[PDB]
Amino acid sequence: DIELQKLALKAILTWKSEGIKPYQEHLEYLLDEARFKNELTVLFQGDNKILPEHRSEVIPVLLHLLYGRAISRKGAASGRHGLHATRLAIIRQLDVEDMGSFLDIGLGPLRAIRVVDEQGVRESVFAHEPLPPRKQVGLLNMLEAVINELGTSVEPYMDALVNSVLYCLVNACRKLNESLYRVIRTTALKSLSRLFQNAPDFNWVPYRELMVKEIISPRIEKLPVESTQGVSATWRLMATWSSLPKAAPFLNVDKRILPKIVETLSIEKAKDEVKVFALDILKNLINLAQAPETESQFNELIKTELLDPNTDLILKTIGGVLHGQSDIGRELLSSAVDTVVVFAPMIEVSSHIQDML
Amino acid sequence: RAFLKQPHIFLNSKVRRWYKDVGLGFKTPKTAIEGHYIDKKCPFTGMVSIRGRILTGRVVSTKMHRTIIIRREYLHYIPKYNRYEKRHKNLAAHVSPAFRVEEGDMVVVGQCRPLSKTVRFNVLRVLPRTGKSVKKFQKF
Amino acid sequence: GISRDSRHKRSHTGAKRAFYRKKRAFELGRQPANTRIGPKRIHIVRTRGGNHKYRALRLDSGNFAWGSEGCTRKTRIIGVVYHPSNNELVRTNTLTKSAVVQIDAAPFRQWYEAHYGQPLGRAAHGKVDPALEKQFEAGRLYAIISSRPGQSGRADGYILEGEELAFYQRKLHK
Amino acid sequence: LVTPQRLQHKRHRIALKRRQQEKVKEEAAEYAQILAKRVAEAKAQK
Amino acid sequence: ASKGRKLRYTVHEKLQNFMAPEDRRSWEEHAIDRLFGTLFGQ
Amino acid sequence: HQKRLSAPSHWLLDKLSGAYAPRPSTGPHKLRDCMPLIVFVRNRLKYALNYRETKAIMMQRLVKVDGKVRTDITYPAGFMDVITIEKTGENFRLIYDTKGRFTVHRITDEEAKYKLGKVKRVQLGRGGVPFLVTHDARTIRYPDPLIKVNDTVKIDLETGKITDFIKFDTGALAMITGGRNMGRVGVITHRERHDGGFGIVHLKDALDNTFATRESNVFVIGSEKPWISLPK
RNA sequence: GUCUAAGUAUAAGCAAUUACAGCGAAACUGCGAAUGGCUCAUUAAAUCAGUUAUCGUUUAUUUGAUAGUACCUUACUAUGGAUAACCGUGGUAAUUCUAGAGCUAAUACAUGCAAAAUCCCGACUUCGGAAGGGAUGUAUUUAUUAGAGCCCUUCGGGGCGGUGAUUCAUAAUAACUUCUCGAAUCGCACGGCCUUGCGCCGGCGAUGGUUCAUUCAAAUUUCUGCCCUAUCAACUUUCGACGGCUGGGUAUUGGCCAGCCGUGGUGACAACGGGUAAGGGUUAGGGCUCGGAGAAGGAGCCUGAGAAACGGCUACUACAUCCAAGGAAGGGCAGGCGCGCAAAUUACCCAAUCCCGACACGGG
Repeated sequence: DIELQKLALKAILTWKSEGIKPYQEHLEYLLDEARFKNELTVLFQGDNKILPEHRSEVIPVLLHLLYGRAISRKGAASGRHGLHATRLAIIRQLDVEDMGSFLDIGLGPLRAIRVVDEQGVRESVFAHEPLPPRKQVGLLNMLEAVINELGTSVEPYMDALVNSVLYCLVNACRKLNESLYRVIRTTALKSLSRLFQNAPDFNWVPYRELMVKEIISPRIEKLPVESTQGVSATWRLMATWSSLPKAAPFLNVDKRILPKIVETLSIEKAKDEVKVFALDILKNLINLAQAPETESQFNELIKTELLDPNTDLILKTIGGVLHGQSDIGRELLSSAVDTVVVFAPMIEVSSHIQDML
Repeated sequence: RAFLKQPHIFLNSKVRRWYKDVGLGFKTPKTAIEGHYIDKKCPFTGMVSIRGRILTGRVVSTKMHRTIIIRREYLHYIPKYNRYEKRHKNLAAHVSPAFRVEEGDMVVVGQCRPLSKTVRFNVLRVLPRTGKSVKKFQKF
Repeated sequence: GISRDSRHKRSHTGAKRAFYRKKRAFELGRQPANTRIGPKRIHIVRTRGGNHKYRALRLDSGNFAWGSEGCTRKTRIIGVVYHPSNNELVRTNTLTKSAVVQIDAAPFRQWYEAHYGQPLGRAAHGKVDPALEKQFEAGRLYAIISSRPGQSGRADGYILEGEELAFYQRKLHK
Repeated sequence: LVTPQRLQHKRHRIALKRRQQEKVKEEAAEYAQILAKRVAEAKAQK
Repeated sequence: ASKGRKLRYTVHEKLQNFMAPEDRRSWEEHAIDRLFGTLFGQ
Repeated sequence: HQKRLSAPSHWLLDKLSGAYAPRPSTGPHKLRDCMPLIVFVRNRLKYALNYRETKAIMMQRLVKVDGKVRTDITYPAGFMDVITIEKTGENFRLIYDTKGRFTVHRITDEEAKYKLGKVKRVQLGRGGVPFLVTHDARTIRYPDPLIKVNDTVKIDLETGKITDFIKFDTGALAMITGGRNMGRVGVITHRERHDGGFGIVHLKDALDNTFATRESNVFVIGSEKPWISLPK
């Protein structure tokens, strides 16, 4: 509430402190609804930037008000230019320690949350809710903006980030009142994908059963039949797993994942973008399989547990698409011929080299 | 000065040359096609539009910054003499660097918007002939 | 008294003429904008058809395009660097159209390290030209104003890159 | 004072809204099938 | 040659009789011409 | 406040209607491409007598022009607009004679329900939507894609939708709605492009008189197909 | 000046059988006055005329259409204030002079939260109708992208948006706006479902809204055509004279103006100068039609779609009015005389035609 926030700021300035004193006009111009963005770019990249001496004295009030202004719905427009670009610019112009305190105030109940224990899955935690789905989708929008405007620097807060987003995802996949939870799932998937390609060195290894519960339960027995239309965010996370060397050990968990991917490739009623998507996934798999020591830390895993048990099926599906239809995209042609070009030195013995020649 | 540039063709990209026809059965010369001169007042290079009147005539002055003058003669009918009387005019047009410019040649020029007080016009075709100085005379 | 007419001038024959007609409302010339550095000082004026245009006179932040990689951000203005017309405009630090001006680098560097992640100005697709990286470690790039601040109220334009970049840097050295 | 007539006027406004939108839907769908027929006849001549 | 950039020394007719010279000066001129004599140089 | 002598000659007016003629209100039709409604009803069709008479008759909703009631007295009724009067129960279309003067066709609802409107321009609007502008300044969203310029369209006039179209065709009977040979019913037999502006067609009559008319002022009516009943 | 069923009625206004109802003074609102014409130094292809062009521009009014834009951490919930008119207390010598005090409305100015919504796709499909896949307007500015004969054969046969032109139209992305819009209006009929719910859906218009038309304008622009004169042959560059480059403003193109440099440009085919004596279309004919500067004087400003209105304000100047002497408003044509002697209504209506407004009535 803007009026609540303004009387709040009046009592904040009733607290007379020399840190808050030289910026009080900037606080008032932030709360004035007609000068929000321009007062923000008066605050940052102006002559009167924040002095680091009383910066500790000024951070909590400004972060709290800035949270409230990102939350308030009244003056926002429709579409993305309603309030999405506001949160975008806010997190674009905020600081990383300010981002830590910002996520601290953003996470109310899930600030101290644990999703993985000494065991695999904390079902006692997962069988409870502290929050309504409105504040959940708002949380996911906030953290998606955080990860996208931060980039790499998300390392020192990971132990809160992954716990929050993975709790929301596991509550969503348990609940699969359907729209809120579907959109929770989708935006949590895309934010986790950006997180995966944002943090390479992080140990994603203390949990695997969460990825199992996300992947193998709802989709795998229907994944080509569903993705014959287009690429889904499950395919997005699989592609970022195929690109990251330390997320590729999350494909050997279920041995039928790549069979379902190659079944999506074999299905001719796909719209060729999910087909070249599967081609890109297996291309990144073979690129890891041919990459040096930094990827040879897991080469022997993918060479034996993934690629060798499916070579004949790979050749079978690619021959089915290369001999069945009378129409074929030229981008499909180039991508498939590149995949089999790089796959030829990966195999030594197979069963359909006659078919391949 | 500043930098000469085609205004809306992206050059500083890491991964074209826009030239338009004027139509009307005219041919964009290769110097206008890929010749690295850039001028906003040439029809194929710049964004100016030829329409309305098409004319021709003979240059009298090639020696100016992309601006020639066409002397337009005609046989005005004086009724008092019941005769046709020669009346020369003086015209104005912008010279693209696309064409080879000769003096005394028959140059084809078409109408665009006013680019200065005088120039409203642009060369579209040049016919190289052996025309002499201002002593010569011909209806054209 | 300021206008756009031709009645005060001479002909193609070099001859002048009176042709004195009173100055009329469709011949109107309006006083220019010296758009300089300050907080937002923009007036609004209705025109032919009552159509409102924005005369900016003091401006602080403009939107500039790092569009060779796909973003544009609203950054602050430092001051003019060069104007191809007039050194006096460069003296009094006025913002006109096509004016090369130094700007900040903080949100652009933030976007670089937010999308690619490689620190800049401190794999192969993230690649900055070395002179642009000099601007990046300076923290103050060279953009150009391609908007009319007097006739649009705003300073929008694009960052200076590559060939025009070296051209105008050499002109700075001139 | 909210009168039921005023509420009815709001209903009438939004009814004309949804009516306009479904009419745009109908004309778009019929134009789509028409253009499909026309390009089918064109390539049939081809 | 150009617009105003040359000092055309033309007698300006309305600009001709604007203001009469008003000698408002407090000293006796001998102080200052000795002063300009022994300025920094002397 | 213009004079009866400054009034154009294709809408007729005798020597006794006073020195002045009313000026038409602005609208779909052009100024000199207009017969005002009062000139129709009381000066050409003589159904009322006075200014206030015509006024009162139009203040009450008795007449509908092109399926819609019209109340302003000097509304532009330019060409082949249908005018229904339900008291007599008679509708009227506005064409020319061979002499290039306005002519009115009595007609029933059967032929009166549609309009053969000449296409002005097709475009792609906001949202990329194709729309159509006809001679009556009516726009049509999503027309049939073949209809380009110089075609006419049979229009429903009750939903206002496309009912048919006649293509610009050298071989089709047309009508002249401009120029020095205005109002001459004959067949387009040739067309010359004149790229660079002001292209023409060569159009002969039914009785071997060929003449050159501009594609601006042409107006097709049908190959033979007299889709509006010309008076005999 | 301006009123219709369709803006705002508590006139303590009239007239009557329950918020309101009819008539309706006053007031707010919206419209109007880009003209009717009056005076007087003129305008010698600059206007003007034909003839183009706007792919270089603005357009109240006309009618035609016209808006997929939810959610997006509040966990909670059909909205504001003024004020007029109105009631009263006065002032001064006082004019559209108005002070204090108390009211009230908007189509006046102002904000504006149900797990659904809406698109594009669709695998499977019984036309089933659909699993589930992706996605969330407009106005402003900048950058980017898109703008798509030959062979076989039976000789019968078989097979392989627009312009002349535009970076045009159009679409999307990235941000941008002290940037808007996406009906918190008025009247009239009042019906379907029957959860008979201060129910949900339902029609007809007036008013208002973004864009594009279109009308009506306005604004430049192209070739031609002036009358005579050399006791007018040099002229322009003397507010640039001609370019081209860059910026400013303008609705836009434009030395139109501001920086850069280049050299011009015209003329004995008649430039330039002088002189003032300032026509076109409708064709047997004559007829008939069309045709610069100012509002006491310079200077500056203000509305509107359109004025640099001559409508206003401000200064200076110059008259000149009332006055209680401290103050205060204001600048037209027509007429009669123009020797003391002379000669055409001080008529009436908007009845017709035409024009303007909330508008059938009012005013011209």
